[PDB]
Amino acid sequence: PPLTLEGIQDRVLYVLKLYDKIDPEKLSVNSHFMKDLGLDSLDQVEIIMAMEDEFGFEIPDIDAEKLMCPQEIVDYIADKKD
Amino acid sequence: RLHRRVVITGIGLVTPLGVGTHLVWDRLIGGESGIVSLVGEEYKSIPCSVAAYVPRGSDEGQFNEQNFVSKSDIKSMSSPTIMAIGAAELAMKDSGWHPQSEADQVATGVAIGMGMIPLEVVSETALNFQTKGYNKVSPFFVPKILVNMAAGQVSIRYKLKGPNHAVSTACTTGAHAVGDSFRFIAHGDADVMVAGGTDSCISPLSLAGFSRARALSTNSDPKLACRPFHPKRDGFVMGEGAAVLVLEEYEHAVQRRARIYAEVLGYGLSGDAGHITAPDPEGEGALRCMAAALKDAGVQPEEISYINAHATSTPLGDAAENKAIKHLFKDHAYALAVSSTKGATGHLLGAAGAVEAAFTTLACYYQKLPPTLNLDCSEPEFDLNYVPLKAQEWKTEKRFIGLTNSFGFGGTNATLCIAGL
Amino acid sequence: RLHRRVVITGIGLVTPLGVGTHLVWDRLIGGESGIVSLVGEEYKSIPCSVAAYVPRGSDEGQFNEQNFVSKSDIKSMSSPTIMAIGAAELAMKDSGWHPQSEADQVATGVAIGMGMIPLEVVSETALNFQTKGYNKVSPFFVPKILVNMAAGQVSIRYKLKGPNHAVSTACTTGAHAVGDSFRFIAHGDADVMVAGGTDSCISPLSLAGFSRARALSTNSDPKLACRPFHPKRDGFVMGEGAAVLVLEEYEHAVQRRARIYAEVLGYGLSGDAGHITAPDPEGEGALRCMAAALKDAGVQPEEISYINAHATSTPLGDAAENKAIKHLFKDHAYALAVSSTKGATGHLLGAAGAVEAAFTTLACYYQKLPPTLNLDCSEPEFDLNYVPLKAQEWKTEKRFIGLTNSFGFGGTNATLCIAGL
Ligand SMILES: *[C@@H](CCCCC)CC(=O)NCCNC(=O)CCNC(=O)[C@H](O)C(C)(C)COP(*)(=O)O
Repeated sequence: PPLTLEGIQDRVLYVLKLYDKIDPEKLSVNSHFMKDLGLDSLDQVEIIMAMEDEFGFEIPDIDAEKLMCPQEIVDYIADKKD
Repeated sequence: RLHRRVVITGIGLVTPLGVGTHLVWDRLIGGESGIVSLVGEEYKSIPCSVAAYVPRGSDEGQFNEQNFVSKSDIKSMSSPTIMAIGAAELAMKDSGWHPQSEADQVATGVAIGMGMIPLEVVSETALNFQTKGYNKVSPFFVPKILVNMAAGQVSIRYKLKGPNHAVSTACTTGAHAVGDSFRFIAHGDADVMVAGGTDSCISPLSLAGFSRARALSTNSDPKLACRPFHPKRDGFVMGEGAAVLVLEEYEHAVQRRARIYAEVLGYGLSGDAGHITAPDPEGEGALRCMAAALKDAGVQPEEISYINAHATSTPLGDAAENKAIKHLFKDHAYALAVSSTKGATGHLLGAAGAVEAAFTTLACYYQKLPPTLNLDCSEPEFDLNYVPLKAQEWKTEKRFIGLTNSFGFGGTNATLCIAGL
Repeated sequence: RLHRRVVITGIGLVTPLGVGTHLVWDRLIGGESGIVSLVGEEYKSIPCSVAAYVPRGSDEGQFNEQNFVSKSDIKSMSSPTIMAIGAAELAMKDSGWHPQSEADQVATGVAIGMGMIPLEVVSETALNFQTKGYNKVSPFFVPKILVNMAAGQVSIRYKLKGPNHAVSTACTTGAHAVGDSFRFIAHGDADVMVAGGTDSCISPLSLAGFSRARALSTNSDPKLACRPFHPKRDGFVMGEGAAVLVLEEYEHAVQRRARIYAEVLGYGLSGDAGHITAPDPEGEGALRCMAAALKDAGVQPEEISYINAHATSTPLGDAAENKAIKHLFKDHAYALAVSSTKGATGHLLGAAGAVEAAFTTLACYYQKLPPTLNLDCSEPEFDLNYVPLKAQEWKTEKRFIGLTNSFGFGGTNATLCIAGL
């Protein structure tokens, strides 16, 4: 079996909690990056680069512009498995 | 005569529409564009695939470096420097000002900026230093990466020994060059200023850098990629070019029997001071800048009839500018025209503000408004006259007054107020 | 129309002499220097072997990035930007100006330039893009090479919504930043301007570039390498730093009970139009811009009593400046004092003009003149008072008025006229 979703979700959160600009106690799974956490586009680009390393594949820019919350990253990540 | 009047007497254009004042204007009015597909092996990795290049060659309206700079100079100077010298030669020829007397040379200054250094020269020299040693670095290396080298060469070549002022404000360089020149002439420091901007930094590395910042169209179709005010706008398209304006004190121009295009009335600047990336969605900064220009010019919002908008086909950018226009002009917003020429030329970075000053100037001389290209479809929020698709005549019987806006990264805003005589 | 007076109310210094207004001045007057030996394998194979660095650490007078910027910010932005934020924090704290009201924020602008982009970030990103591809390129790449990022960051942190004006003119950046700010305030565009320069581009590649252009002292000994006006001067020493000045309209400063250092009287600019690197051998250009500054200030040459010279320890450069001073000031050249502080700080490039504006300001405030270091003797052509070796008290029978000069590549000249109250 390749991946769990409870498990790719632990990794998205792991990574976000590593990111210095996110404050760990505001970071929920559905918190918007810009609206709640107060990031900007350039910061979000850094987040998807960190995701690219963590799961070892390339996310195209078109698809990365969409991912505005952790939950949304999980679902896109999940597309490879079931 | 503490605050004189200032007019524009000369325009020099090297753009992706081609070269020369008449020609570039005609193609602009006719709805032409210089946006093309990227045609390189090294461009495939990057999600941008379009840009606007100056056409090179010896046909009419094509840029021929040889007509402006010697074969030795081409090697020692960057692409943007050469374009600036060319645009300046054309601008002064268009002005008829060739100062030979000492009095005229000290009364003539230069203000030509470059928005960005060409990254490729830095990277190639860096690699050459790493692998071939110290003795392989060119001595022309540092001169080729300095921002004021354009102004330097113009100053030497045409004997301009008045105020020298290179400004580098990234996307607002050209606007600052013209506004500051206006102020210097109005203040008494110079009688003539040769002012504008240049940028030629289309390369894999810079497109990569801008793509990474989410700045550029990913749209593959060169015809559609740049569409200010349109619903599917997805980033700007990088262009290259230079534009130079000869500014001149009114009485000085009259006495020498110069052809005057337009009068510079005002200059305004502000900063958003919110976030470095996004504009203020309400456009409070753009509003304040425009208002400051109007105050400088001693004009009420109801006298403005045209606006060359900074709109670069960005979602948040075009919406902010639009909001600012509506809040400042109120009911008079529906009486004026607004157009972005960026669909034709692309975003010329450092030169953007000088080329659009040129276009607003010519819009004054003739009463002809260049179209916003590709604007086939429009959202309800954008309900003004954006001169969609086709140019419009604008024969007000009253005096024709335009604004041209330049917004840059960091939240810096600039506005020039330009008027038919 | 009107003319409002402009004063300096805040100074922020990040220099090779250390950090903080009192401390840096005390070291400067005491004859200290920040010029040190280059150390490292990456600097072998370069003819130059000295430089002047900002001392880093946690002791008093050392620069600590962490006291000014957050940990997130440190990775995001360049070394010059961080120094500029530092100098600006210190300058505004020294000014006591914290705009809270909207009206005070729109009254307050920024003008902080950068002389040159740091070549190392370009080379490292370039190699990273070649090796590892587009997806490994930082999105902060383009922000880190833009000149107005400093101004942007300051503007955001202190809520400065007035005129924003970054400029990059290589070695004259700091002077233009202060002069233009003066003009903006005098004209009514702002009540307060935070102005200055930053440069931190000491790197193997840039030292290589300057060495190759024959620009740098090859002398191996940091104690002797930089010697303005001296017979054995052989090139300048590259330094790093930032300086920020808070400028302010006179009545605004008085009414808010600010401590005023000095008054800005005048600004002049000129072009040599001789040649690119070579200064005008007679100093025609330097003379014209000094005279332009005096005219702007409504002051006769005989009222000037001190000059902070641009002299950077070059053969032709120091001689040109010296000639211009003798021709402009005539007999009164022997009554005034001239000093170059470049022996102490090295050549701070973009920041050179802002730091020397600070020093001229403090000279007025303390009626004390900093020494030209290493000037153990002098040739007959150099027969003025260059304040050799030791500080001198400034004594004059009227108002204390100084000039500070900044000359840049391409023959751009700037002069500021500064006076005690
Ligand atoms: C010129 C310098 C080049 C840009 C450096 C990256 C600046 C310029 O053209 N000024 C701004 C005019 N456009 C705007 O107002 C930009 C609007 N911002 C955007 O939509 C950008 O594409 C983003 C930075 C991606 C928005 O960021 P996130 O969505 O917050």
